[PDB]
Amino acid sequence: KSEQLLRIDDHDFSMRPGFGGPAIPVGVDVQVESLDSISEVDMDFTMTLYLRHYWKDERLSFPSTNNLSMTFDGRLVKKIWVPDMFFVHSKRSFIHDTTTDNVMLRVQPDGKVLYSLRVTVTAMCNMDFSRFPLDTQTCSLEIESYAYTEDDLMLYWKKGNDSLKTDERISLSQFLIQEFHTTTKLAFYSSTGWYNRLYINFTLRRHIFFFLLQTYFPATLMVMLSWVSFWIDRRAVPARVPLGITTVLTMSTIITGVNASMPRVSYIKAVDIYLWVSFVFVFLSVLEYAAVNYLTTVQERKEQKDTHAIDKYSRIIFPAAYILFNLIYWSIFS
Amino acid sequence: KSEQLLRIDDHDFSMRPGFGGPAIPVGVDVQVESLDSISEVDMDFTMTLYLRHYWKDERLSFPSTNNLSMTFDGRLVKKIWVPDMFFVHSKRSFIHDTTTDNVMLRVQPDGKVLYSLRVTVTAMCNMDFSRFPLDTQTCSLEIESYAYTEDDLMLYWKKGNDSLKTDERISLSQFLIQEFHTTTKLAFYSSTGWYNRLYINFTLRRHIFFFLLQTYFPATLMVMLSWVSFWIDRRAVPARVPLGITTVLTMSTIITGVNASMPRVSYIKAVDIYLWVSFVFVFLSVLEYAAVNYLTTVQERKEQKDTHAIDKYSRIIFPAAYILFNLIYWSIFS
Amino acid sequence: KSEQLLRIDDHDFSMRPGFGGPAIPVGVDVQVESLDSISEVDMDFTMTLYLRHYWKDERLSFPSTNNLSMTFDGRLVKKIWVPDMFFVHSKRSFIHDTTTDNVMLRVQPDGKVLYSLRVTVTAMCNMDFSRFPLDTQTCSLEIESYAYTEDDLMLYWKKGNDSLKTDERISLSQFLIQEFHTTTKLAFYSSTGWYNRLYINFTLRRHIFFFLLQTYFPATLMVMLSWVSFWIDRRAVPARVPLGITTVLTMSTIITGVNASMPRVSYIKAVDIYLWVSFVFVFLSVLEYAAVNYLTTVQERKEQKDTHAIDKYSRIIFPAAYILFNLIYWSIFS
Amino acid sequence: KSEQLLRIDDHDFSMRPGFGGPAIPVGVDVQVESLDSISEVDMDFTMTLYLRHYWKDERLSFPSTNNLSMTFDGRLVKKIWVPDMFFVHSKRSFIHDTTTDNVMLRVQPDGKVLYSLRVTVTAMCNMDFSRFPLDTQTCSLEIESYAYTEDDLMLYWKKGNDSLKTDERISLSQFLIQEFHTTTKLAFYSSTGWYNRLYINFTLRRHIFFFLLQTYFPATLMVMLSWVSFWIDRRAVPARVPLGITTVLTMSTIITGVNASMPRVSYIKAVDIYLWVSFVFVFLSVLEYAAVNYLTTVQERKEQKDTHAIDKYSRIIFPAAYILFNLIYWSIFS
Amino acid sequence: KSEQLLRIDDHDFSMRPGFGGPAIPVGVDVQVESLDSISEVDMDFTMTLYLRHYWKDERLSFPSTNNLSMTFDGRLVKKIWVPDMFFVHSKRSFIHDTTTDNVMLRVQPDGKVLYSLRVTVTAMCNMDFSRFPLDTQTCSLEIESYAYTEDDLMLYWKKGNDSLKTDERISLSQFLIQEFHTTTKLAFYSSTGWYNRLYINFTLRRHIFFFLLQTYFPATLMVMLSWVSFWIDRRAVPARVPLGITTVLTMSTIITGVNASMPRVSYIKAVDIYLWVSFVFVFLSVLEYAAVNYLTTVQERKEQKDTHAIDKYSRIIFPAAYILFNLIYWSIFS
Ligand SMILES: *[C@@H]1O[C@H](CO)[C@@H](O)[C@H](O)[C@H]1NC(C)=O
Ligand SMILES: *[C@@H]1O[C@H](CO)[C@@H](O)[C@H](O)[C@H]1NC(C)=O
Ligand SMILES: *[C@@H]1O[C@H](CO)[C@@H](O)[C@H](O)[C@H]1NC(C)=O
Ligand SMILES: *[C@@H]1O[C@H](CO)[C@@H](O)[C@H](O)[C@H]1NC(C)=O
Ligand SMILES: *[C@@H]1O[C@H](CO)[C@@H](O)[C@H](O)[C@H]1NC(C)=O
Ligand SMILES: CCCCCCCC
Ligand SMILES: CCCCCCCC
Ligand SMILES: CCCCCCCC
Ligand SMILES: CCCCCCCC
Ligand SMILES: CCCCCCCC
Ligand SMILES: CCCCCCCC
Ligand SMILES: CCCCCCCC
Ligand SMILES: CCCCCCCC
Ligand SMILES: CCCCCCCC
Ligand SMILES: CCCCCCCC
Ligand SMILES: CCCCCCCC
Ligand SMILES: CCCCCCCC
Ligand SMILES: CCCCCCCC
Ligand SMILES: CCCCCCCC
Ligand SMILES: CCCCCCCC
Ligand SMILES: CCCCCCCC
Ligand SMILES: CCCCCCCC
Ligand SMILES: CCCCCCCC
Ligand SMILES: CCCCCCCC
Ligand SMILES: CCCCCCCC
Ligand SMILES: NCc1cc(=O)[nH]o1
Ligand SMILES: NCc1cc(=O)[nH]o1
Ligand SMILES: NCc1cc(=O)[nH]o1
Ligand SMILES: NCc1cc(=O)[nH]o1
Ligand SMILES: NCc1cc(=O)[nH]o1
Ligand SMILES: CCCCCC
Ligand SMILES: CCCCCC
Ligand SMILES: CCCCCC
Ligand SMILES: CCCCCC
Ligand SMILES: CCCCCC
Repeated sequence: KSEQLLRIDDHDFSMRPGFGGPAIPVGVDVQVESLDSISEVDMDFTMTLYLRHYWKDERLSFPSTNNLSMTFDGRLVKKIWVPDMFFVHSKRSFIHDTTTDNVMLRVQPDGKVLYSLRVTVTAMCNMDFSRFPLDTQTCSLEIESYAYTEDDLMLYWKKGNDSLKTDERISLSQFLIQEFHTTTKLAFYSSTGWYNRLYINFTLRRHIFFFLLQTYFPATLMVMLSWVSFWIDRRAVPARVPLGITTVLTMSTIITGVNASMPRVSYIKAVDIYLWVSFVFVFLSVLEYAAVNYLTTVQERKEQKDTHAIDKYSRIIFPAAYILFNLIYWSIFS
Repeated sequence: KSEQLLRIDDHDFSMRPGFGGPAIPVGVDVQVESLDSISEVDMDFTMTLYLRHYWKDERLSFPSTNNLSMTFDGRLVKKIWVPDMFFVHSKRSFIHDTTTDNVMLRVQPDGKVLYSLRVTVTAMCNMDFSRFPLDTQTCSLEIESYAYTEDDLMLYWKKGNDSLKTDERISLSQFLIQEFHTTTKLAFYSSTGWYNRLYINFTLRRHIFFFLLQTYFPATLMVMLSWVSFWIDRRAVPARVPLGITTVLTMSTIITGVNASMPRVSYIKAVDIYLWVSFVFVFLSVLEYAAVNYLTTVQERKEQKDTHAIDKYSRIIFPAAYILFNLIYWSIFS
Repeated sequence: KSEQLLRIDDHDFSMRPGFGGPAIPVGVDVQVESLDSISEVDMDFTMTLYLRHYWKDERLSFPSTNNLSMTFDGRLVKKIWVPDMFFVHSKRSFIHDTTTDNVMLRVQPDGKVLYSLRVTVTAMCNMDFSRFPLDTQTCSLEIESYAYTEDDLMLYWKKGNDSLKTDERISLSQFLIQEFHTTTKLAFYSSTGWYNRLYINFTLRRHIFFFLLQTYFPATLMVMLSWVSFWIDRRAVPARVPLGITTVLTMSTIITGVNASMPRVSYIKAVDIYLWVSFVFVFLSVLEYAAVNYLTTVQERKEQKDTHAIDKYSRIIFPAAYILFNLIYWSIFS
Repeated sequence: KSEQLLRIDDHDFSMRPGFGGPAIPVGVDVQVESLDSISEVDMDFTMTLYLRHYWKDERLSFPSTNNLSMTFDGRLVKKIWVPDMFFVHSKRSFIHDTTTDNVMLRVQPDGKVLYSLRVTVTAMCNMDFSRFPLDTQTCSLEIESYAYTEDDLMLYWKKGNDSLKTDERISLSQFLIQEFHTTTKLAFYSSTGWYNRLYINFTLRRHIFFFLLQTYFPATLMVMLSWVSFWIDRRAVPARVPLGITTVLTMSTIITGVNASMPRVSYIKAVDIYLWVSFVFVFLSVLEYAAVNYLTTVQERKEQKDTHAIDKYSRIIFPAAYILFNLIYWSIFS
Repeated sequence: KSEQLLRIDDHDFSMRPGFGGPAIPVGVDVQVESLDSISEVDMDFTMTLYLRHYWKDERLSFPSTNNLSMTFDGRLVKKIWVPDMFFVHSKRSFIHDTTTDNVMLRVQPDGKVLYSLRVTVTAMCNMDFSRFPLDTQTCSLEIESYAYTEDDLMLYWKKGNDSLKTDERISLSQFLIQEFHTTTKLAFYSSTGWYNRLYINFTLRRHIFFFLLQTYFPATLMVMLSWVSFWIDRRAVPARVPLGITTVLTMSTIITGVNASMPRVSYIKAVDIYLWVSFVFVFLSVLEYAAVNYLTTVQERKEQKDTHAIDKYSRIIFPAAYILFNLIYWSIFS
């Protein structure tokens, strides 16, 4: 019997190998299969990957005439001792079990053990949307032992930076993924001790042109369209008056639609400043003609008892101010 | 064997230590890892944390030549006696189990036991939105024993206020978190007895300027824009008439969008009063010109058979009334 | 050992106490902790509560020198016999298990047993929205034994109406809860027999003023605003014409927003009648001026080859009809 | 002991009764408790019901002096042999387990067995929305044995059509349920053999008047309102021009709202044809006046160098065409 | 006993048949039952199917006088050795278990075994929406062994292309399914070795006419309606001015509604180009009349101190440019 060549009943597998002595080293390899989703409101991402472990245990040695290793499944895991890695700062995770548990075990004749499993994990990631939609985000995934400190278990990447592999077809619907690399660091708990921690890092970016076309183009078009009133005859009140209020209504509807399209992040972003500055420009364009009309009526009544200079100066002042605002805005936000 | 140094089979672990005598004291430490989400419609929040227990049991003592403690996992938990803390007023909760159960056990040679586990819990919190968006909310998390009254188990914070730790990077997308502290209180059940309860408290706040810019600015702009009609010549009926109805339409669309953006809380809030008062002002601005036009037509027909005084008085009355309303409103709602 | 004082191995716990004889009485107490949510589309509600059982079993008696009772947990439940209550007309439910099963057992020396557990349940409730938003709903929760008929198990409230307790801070975001009381009734199954059933009843109400302000106010304002056209000079066609169509557009947008705000209940409610009657009034106000203008043009052309009487009669007829409709509507719907 | 009167250890319950001989007949009864929900996008429905089984097994006979039957629970199910019915074409299902498994067993002294359980199941149903909202749907639920063909197990309704019962208060929020009946049929699998299958059928209908009032009324009102322009003086260009474009805008907003209100079924339905035909009529009403105005201007310029006939003919042609379209449409779609 | 004819206790079922020798061949058959849903944001699909396995094991042979095979359930699976197939690139999956596990076993007297189970699986699929709504997508489902390489287990389709069957009533609400076929390929893992993989492929298509009618028709209608202004008298400023701004508002609302209706794919698609080109045309139509009016006013003022040529040329230039754009667009996008 396979479980009789291995002396399962003769050893206490509730304790780590080398109990009471130096720490046992464990090597780790990771292969990333896919990135499933990302949430901007809850600030988390989902990943599916393969996790592998490497260690040696003399209690699992068996006599053999050659180097043929045996293979087992998740049923033997509950009997032998195995590491207890967990994902730090994770929200939820599970191990796939169809059509059975995705667990394998390979034992060398001298006692070397390979332990692999397939897992999906959701982890948190703090994001800053102040520079939206020109922002860039960085995320990380962390692995650590739960029960054993550095004095009992030593955790490291088995092959350095070569221990990380990624699928050729990994992609996201609305982000660009790049710059995968791994690092290590020591963690401290005030009541427990010191622990080793591993990291996997990557970066995300957006598509700029889509957001530009969807947001900045209509606002600029409406602002430029509001300047048309400066060239219409001032005597045509029933034509000059409705144009401004209709432009205001159009801008308000555009802003409402843009707000409805974006995720519910409740603080000021870069796009809001541009939109509301455009709204203020459209607002001032309406008061200009009211002032002009009042002055014309007062002059006519006084006379009773040619282009106005305000239009002539507005035709020059408004585009220059808009260009200056655009220059400052695009110099600040790169 | 580790489970033979501990006399597992020689003791009845179905009863608490010191059964039939004084209550056994248990100490508790908590470390908060993250706040996951918050719901304003269901009135609850989600938290992930570490929970630790401290107690002594002579039945778990083992002989040793030094102070080296043993370490175990969740498999030994089902055999020995452990406390039964639960979260009061919680909706749902679970213990993480990837890649295995996040449970540890450390036993001192003299019988002192440390028991720790990692858990995510969702708890209810009553909220009042009468002062939205200038409201402030307070939340609490409660811990209590389920089966043992104060005559059998005594629960306390092990190190007073030093028993609570929070992560350095805890944050929320739309709230500001502050003022973490712990308290204690006694609870009474009419059919069961008295129990000790522990509390963890914190406060939440919003970003005022975002809501101000998104809501109060356009309404004030539209109200000020409606006053322009008071300065246009009364003889230009086809210019005076459409302006009011278009302003009414714009205000209605703005109110509809604002209502669609907010969560579905079905009672009156502070913002609604401001919005509907602005709507009423815009409404009255339309009836003013109708009265003026009717009076002018009646006068002209009588004569057949200069600014009107109503406009002159409106130009002064409307802004003063709006300023008085703003002063009263901002004095009441701080 | 505790499980040896109780003769667990000497008795067949697969059969109820007093098997083959009279029915065994069981008492029930309930404490309501919170109401979690309510769905108007799926017609269900969620509740969390404590459930307690009382019965006597001589097979669990143990010798003792005093009245000290023993305490156990969910592990002993799988060995002894326990009642099998279930929730009738429920959709889903579960028992909390963090950090362990929320189950307790207390056994008196003479054999009296107390059995308590904590559970969350979702139950259906038929609702009628014909009188929305002035409707009132009544809901109930039902408890019954699954396997044992009244000839084998007798179920009753232990202390009558005093067996129901409710939390002091139970509340809902959009409803008012009142009138908790309990009743009993007998149930019949054609293929199984008769069963006892228990009931918990309560009532729900809404906030009227919020819905009034959000719906009835703008429609009335628009209807009153449409009457302004009756006082404008009939010769100002470019002013009379756009007002009606703009009012129609505003009313249509308001109705669309109100429909989008309400839940998807696909049959006629009270508010829809009011909204569409207002729409019909606004519609007729437009045809009135078309008739007036056609008559004026015909008269002028005939003459070629002062207020119109229609306006004079409309100024009186329209408000009277609207007031009559309001009186009838508010007399029918209380 | 109850489990010793039944010779559990003396029989191999891994094989069906009468193994190697004729098929064993099994009777089935069903009682429907409620219909929980229905999805028009995923095309499925949810149901909760009671399922009962009837068969005889001599291996479960016990000696008794009378006809008193014994009662058991789900614990005995794992030892004795039971049928293996499953729901064909189902997406997900589960058995209720609060406060324990909803399973009962009753065994007669001669070996007759009754087996009942409570289950919730979600099943698919193909739907056709071409005639929306005047469509009618039919759904079915299927029961079949998984492992045993007709040569080993014979499945039938125990009492014919009397085996189906429905709750008195079953209802849906947006559908009308009627015509419950049962049928039987034989199923064939190319690689396994023949199987018996049972069916439960019902029909669903909608509320016509709600959809009529919400959709067809405003479109007809707008189409009739667009005809007003035919009676206004052609010389009033600033009154004739805006009316058409404002009607077009109103119709577009109504269509957008109606599309937003309906579920996301991505193919043409009956309502879309009506809406777009109305839109085309409103579109043509605008080109009519443009042609009239161009002809009038050309005539005036020629003369420089009374109602137009087009209006006179349009006043007759447009309503007749609309009535003909309505007659054809309502004759085709019943 | 059935489990005593099979020598369960006499064999070590932790190792594959023929351990230490040549690979054991396993045959696979699949029957597709239904396609449940498809997500365009998460890029995945859900499928329900039957999975069957074929292999021979001499350790399960039993003596029999005829060719009668025995039948078992999921309880025997935990004792005998079974293959360990899993779904590659899957997100989540489960095995149905109502009213019991959907697992069957049939063993021939000579040791041939049939193993079948029912499973639902969700798998990822990369999609490209650049040609929306004229895009075409291809999807695949993959099956592979987890623990055994090609040197230990050989996987193949049992009957070639005849091993795949599909239900007669499989359909989707918004897609057309076609072209089911199977393929095979070898997979390599750098740290584990080589594996055999199986594929199931199919194609999806959309309904073109629905999207055409919903999107392209109103934009073309609005563009054609904007050309009407070229035929109105230039002296009617209060009629020429509002038409353009109202058309702009209508186009903006249509674009906002279309964007709200589509799924949140954040990059440029084919429809957006058409919509924004139409918007630009409508925008230029407004500047044309502003230029014409300014020139007319300048000429009149100069004279103080007939159709304009711009209109005559625009009437020809605008439709020709629109037709050229349509030809190029529909030649590029087929
Ligand atoms: C791994 O490679 C990355 C590439 O950016 C580098 O930053 C990092 O320092 C490397 N780490 C090690 C341990 O070599
Ligand atoms: C803990 O500190 C908080 C800080 O606000 C204080 O309110 C509270 O009383 C302290 N509790 C104890 C037990 O010292
Ligand atoms: C309990 O009190 C309620 C209060 O409304 C009453 O209606 C009911 O009849 C009472 N029931 C009993 C059993 O006393
Ligand atoms: C059951 O009754 C229904 C009622 O419509 C009928 O159609 C059906 O044929 C009946 N079936 C049997 C088996 O009697
Ligand atoms: C199966 O049939 C498909 C039909 O398209 C074909 O492409 C494929 O090559 C065939 N495969 C085999 C193994 O015959
Ligand atoms: C791809 C379109 C880019 C448009 C940019 C507009 C910036 C104002
Ligand atoms: C944080 C600065 C915001 C400024 C917004 C100005 C809008 C007119
Ligand atoms: C609100 C517009 C008033 C314009 C007055 C201008 C006085 C110079
Ligand atoms: C913002 C333009 C102001 C122009 C003022 C001109 C005064 C003669
Ligand atoms: C950061 C913008 C604040 C705007 C406040 C407006 C109050 C009416
Ligand atoms: C609770 C007072 C609400 C007052 C609203 C007034 C709206 C005009
Ligand atoms: C509805 C407006 C009527 C105005 C009448 C004014 C009489 C002084
Ligand atoms: C609200 C302004 C009223 C002004 C009335 C003036 C009467 C001469
Ligand atoms: C609290 C505001 C009530 C408004 C009622 C309006 C009824 C037409
Ligand atoms: C059930 C009667 C509905 C009447 C609606 C009338 C809308 C004009
Ligand atoms: C559609 C309006 C027609 C008005 C005709 C009135 C004839 C008295
Ligand atoms: C609904 C008002 C009708 C008025 C008719 C007056 C006829 C002289
Ligand atoms: C209950 C209102 C029915 C309205 C039908 C309108 C059909 C055009
Ligand atoms: C399937 C025929 C659709 C016709 C739609 C016509 C819209 C003007
Ligand atoms: C686009 C409208 C043109 C009208 C021309 C009519 C020529 C008879
Ligand atoms: C659709 C109405 C056309 C009317 C044409 C009349 C030509 C004299
Ligand atoms: C079935 C209606 C097709 C409409 C196509 C319109 C293309 C501009
Ligand atoms: C990728 C080319 C997009 C061009 C869009 C032009 C919109 C006017
Ligand atoms: C913004 C429109 C200006 C038009 C000027 C035309 C000069 C030839
Ligand atoms: C896009 C049309 C331009 C027409 C220019 C005509 C100059 C005489
Ligand atoms: N390193 C994991 C861990 C367990 C614990 O109690 N504190 O940290
Ligand atoms: N203290 C927890 C608890 C259990 C119970 O039955 N009542 O309260
Ligand atoms: N009283 C519960 C029950 C079980 C059953 O089969 N019918 O009703
Ligand atoms: N009748 C159920 C079933 C099982 C199987 O493998 N094929 O169909
Ligand atoms: N072939 C499945 C698998 C397991 C593993 O560790 N790598 O790939
Ligand atoms: C906003 C422009 C006002 C001009 C006053 C001279
Ligand atoms: C609402 C203003 C009315 C003025 C009447 C004199
Ligand atoms: C709807 C009012 C019409 C009046 C006809 C005299
Ligand atoms: C659409 C109506 C056009 C009329 C041309 C004579
Ligand atoms: C956009 C058209 C402008 C014409 C200038 C001559």
